[PDB]
This record gives sequence, structure tokens and C-alpha cells, in this order.
Amino acid sequence: EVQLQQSGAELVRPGASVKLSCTASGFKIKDDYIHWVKQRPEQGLEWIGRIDPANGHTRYAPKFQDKATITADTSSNTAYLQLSSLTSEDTAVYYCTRYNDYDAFYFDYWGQGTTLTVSSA
Amino acid sequence: GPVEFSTPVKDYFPPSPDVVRPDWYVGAPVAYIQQIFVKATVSPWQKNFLAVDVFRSPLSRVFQLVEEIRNHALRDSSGVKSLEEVCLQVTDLLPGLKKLRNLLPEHGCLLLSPGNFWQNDRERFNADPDIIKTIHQHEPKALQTSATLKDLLFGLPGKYSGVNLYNRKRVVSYTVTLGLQRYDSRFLSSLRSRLKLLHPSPNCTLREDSIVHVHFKETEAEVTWGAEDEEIWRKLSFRHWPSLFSYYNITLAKRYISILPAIPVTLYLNPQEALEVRHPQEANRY
Amino acid sequence: DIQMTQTTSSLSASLGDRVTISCRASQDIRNYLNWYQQKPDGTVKLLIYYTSRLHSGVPSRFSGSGSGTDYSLTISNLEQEDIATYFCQQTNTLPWTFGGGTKVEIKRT
Ligand SMILES: *[C@@H]1O[C@H](CO)[C@@H](O[C@@H]2O[C@H](CO)[C@@H](O)[C@H](O)[C@H]2NC(C)=O)[C@H](O)[C@H]1NC(C)=O
Repeated sequence: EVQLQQSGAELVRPGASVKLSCTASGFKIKDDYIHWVKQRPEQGLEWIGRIDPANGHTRYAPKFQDKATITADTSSNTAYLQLSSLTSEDTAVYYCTRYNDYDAFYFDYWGQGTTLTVSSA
Repeated sequence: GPVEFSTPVKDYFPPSPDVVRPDWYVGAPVAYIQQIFVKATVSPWQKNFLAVDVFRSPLSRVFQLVEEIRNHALRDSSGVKSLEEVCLQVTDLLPGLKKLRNLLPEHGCLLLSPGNFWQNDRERFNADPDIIKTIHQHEPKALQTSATLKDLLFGLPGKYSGVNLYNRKRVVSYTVTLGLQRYDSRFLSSLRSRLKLLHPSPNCTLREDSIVHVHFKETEAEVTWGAEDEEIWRKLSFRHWPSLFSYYNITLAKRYISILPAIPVTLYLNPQEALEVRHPQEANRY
Repeated sequence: DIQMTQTTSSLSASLGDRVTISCRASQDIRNYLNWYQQKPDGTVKLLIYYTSRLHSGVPSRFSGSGSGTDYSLTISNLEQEDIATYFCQQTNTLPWTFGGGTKVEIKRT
């Protein structure tokens, strides 16, 4: 029922800027926060930030301040994460998710994941 | 225009067709009413327990429960974090009728509960040998038409409460009443989620999708939840809310209030607490 | 700020065996611990949002326990579909931190 489709794998140069997308189906993004998580093998999942699409109010982990920019379009029911000043340490898998309980704060549904690779080739 | 609660559909009790509002449903409500409806029981029962032991220990939890609600903060909030930012502010009771000092909240959030009988003081509750006398010290002799202080503080009609010496069921119900100036779905859902995580209720089936707008013109026992617990406020007196707000010089004459669905809470207490709460002079009294 | 540590990054077990993953928080987290499962495919799925509880659709063979700083997920009987990595997340203090996952695999040779 509830699905969070993510864009395809992305390859970009260092110093560039990426815009990842996450389209919801089965629910309206107005009803919940949208979160972005970062997986790197051998270092484990880590929280990037979240956005409340009703208010446009974003919050980030202190690690990614000035790095990530989250936005949301309610008509398209789609959240976006923009990465800037990319470096090698940004090669990783980015997950789009939400939560539905506002005291437990568990991530109930997840996207399949988008692999981002940053190399000059 | 009136506030848009997208997730909970609106509902009207006296007349007000909605063509999509012309009929008295125009402005913001005087206040929203949020009930935390508590059912409690001393689940492992014993011989040698006195009738008072049925309710003293369940009533002793109202103080911790009130502190939890007042200190609750919505971690990861996008607009409102604590109760003080959302609750209705009251300043002074009427200049006459100060006899109800230290029985109704003077300064701060309008929050009513049985603990008000003891100024929200657990020590004063512990030093009380007769809870019933304290509860009934200010009820009339049926000569006053407005709502009684016991009904105002308990939130229930009074025969549903179960606080009596002839209580055959070992389940006692009461309520904590919150008056809110603003409606915040996120904060209210956070409060509801917190209370059901701390105190899950057995197969609780309470409705949670309708806001009711009211316009005033002019052996072992087990806790069950059923249709008799739905919309319990509907079984309070008619003058209940007008009299509650009149005590603070707030009038509901040509305006309305919005009652939100109740939050269920279930408390199971064990014999250790039921004994530690017992007052020493009732062991040899009867 | 809050560092969560899982003792064993890998764990070997057999079908029908009793399995236990455990993780420890650097400070009190007041039972605000969630457990997630990641398949080798990469798809993540919530198992035990709240200590001891169960997310809808999760088999009853999963259970959770713990308190204070130490918490543990338990799989009563390892099924072939339960080969994955398990992460514990603390939702007590605002920057949520996950613990390095623990992989569960079958006993080889
Ligand atoms: C009860 O409230 C009403 C209105 O809120 C008060 O009535 C008047 O309110 C205006 C507006 O603030 C004041 O300027 C007047 O001085 C009030 N006078 C009277 C006679 O109503 C009313 O005073 C309030 N009652 C008390 C005891 O303060």
C-alpha cells in the first residue's frame, strides 16, 4: 500500500550538487515528516535530517549542517534532498522514510535506497 | 473562518447545517476540551482488604499522572513543544467566591483532576485519613443547580467514578481535564501516543475521529472498555461547562466549545502499593 | 551525542535455534529503542519500534526486552527468512543515533 519510490542511482563529480527525490504513494506527505538517512558500509546508518511538509520546517543532525537541504512539494507529494560541496565521503546509500507515531518516533516505511557515487572517472 | 482540522471530521449537536457554517459555527471555539480518561484497579486482590483500599492507591497515581501531562514535551516538534505553549491561561477566580481557593487552579494552565482536592500535594494526600470526607466537603445539599465541585474535578457524573464504600466492581474511573486555547494535531497526537505507550489499555476501542462542537444558548477483576465509556462527557450535567467557565468569568453564551476525543489510560496496581498507601489509623478503625 | 554500541558485529546460528542480539546505550534512553532489520537486498523494515512491542505484520517469534542502558532483541526460532542485519536506534535525545548493525548468518562448515 504505502510506498516511497526513490530515483535511480546517481554518479556525480566532486564539488558538484545533487538533488535526490522521493515520491510517496498511498499517503499525503502533508500528514507526516519526511526523513533522510545515510548508510555507509563499515560505518553504519546515520540520521541526516527531516522536513515537515505542512510547515516547511526542517531540522538536521549537527553533522550535516550546511550540507543537506530538504524541501517538499505537496502537489507532487514528493520530498527532495539536495547535497552540496560533494566529496568522496559522500559515496553512500540514501534512504527516504517517515514516522507515524509522534512519541516513539519509529521509521515505519522505507524506500528501497538510492546509491550516490562521487568520482572524477 | 473556523479552524480546519483535516484528519478529524467536524460534528455538530444543536442545529447548524453546513453547506460548505452559516448557523453559529463561525469563530474559533472558546476553548478545546481534552479529557484523559483513567480507569484503574488493584488487579491482584486479597482477603483482608478494606473498602477504602479499593480506591486510595488508584487515586494516589493522579499526582504522577498530572506531572507527566504538565511536563510532557514533544521531542522533535515543528511548532509547539510543551503544554504551557498551548494551554488556556487563567489568572484569578472571581473576587467573591474565593472560598474555592486551593481547590481550583488559580495561576497557569486550566487543568482539573482529583489531585486538586489536595493542592496536588502527595504528602497532603498521604496525611488524609478519610478521602471521602475530603472529597465531599464542598458539595451542596442539592440546592444549587450548577455543576458540583466533585463533578468538576472528577470529570465524570459521579456514579461511574466508583469512589464509594459499596463499590462491587474493583475498577475506579476518573478524568484529567485540559482546557486548550489552540489546537495542534502534532502535539495532541504526541500526548496521546505517550499516554498509550506508558499505560496501554486492554483492547481499547474508543473512537478517535470526531470533534464535537457544543453551542450553549441562554478472584480477580479486569478493566473493560465498552460502549458505556464512549462520549462519557455527554452524561455530565448540562450546566457543567458553562459553570466551569463561569467560575473564571468566561462566558459561553453566544459562542461554543470544541470537545476532542478522550485519551484512554489504564492503571494496574499491585498489593505492595495498595498497602504502602494505606493510612495506619484505618487498620484498626473498623 | 548518544553513542549506541552493539557488542557483536556478527553472529552465527542455526534454524530453530534461540538467538539474542544486544546493544547498550551510553546513557539512559528511557526505553526509547527501536529495532530494524535490513536484508541483503538492502530493504529495511521496522521490527520492534518500542521495547518489547511489535510492529504490525511482524512474526511473533520476535521479542524485545531490556531497561536502563542495555536492551536486547530475541528471535525464538531462526527462520531462513531471518538472515539479515539488525540495528538498534535510540529516539530519546534529538539527534537519533543507530548502532552498528549485527549480521546473523547460518553455521558454515
Ligand atoms: C468579567 O469579564 C467581563 C468581560 O471580559 C468584564 O466586563 C467588562 O470588560 C471590559 C473589557 O475588559 C472592561 O473594560 C470592564 O471594566 C469590565 N466591566 C464589567 C462591569 O464587566 C468584567 O469586569 C469581568 N468581571 C470581573 C469581576 O473582572
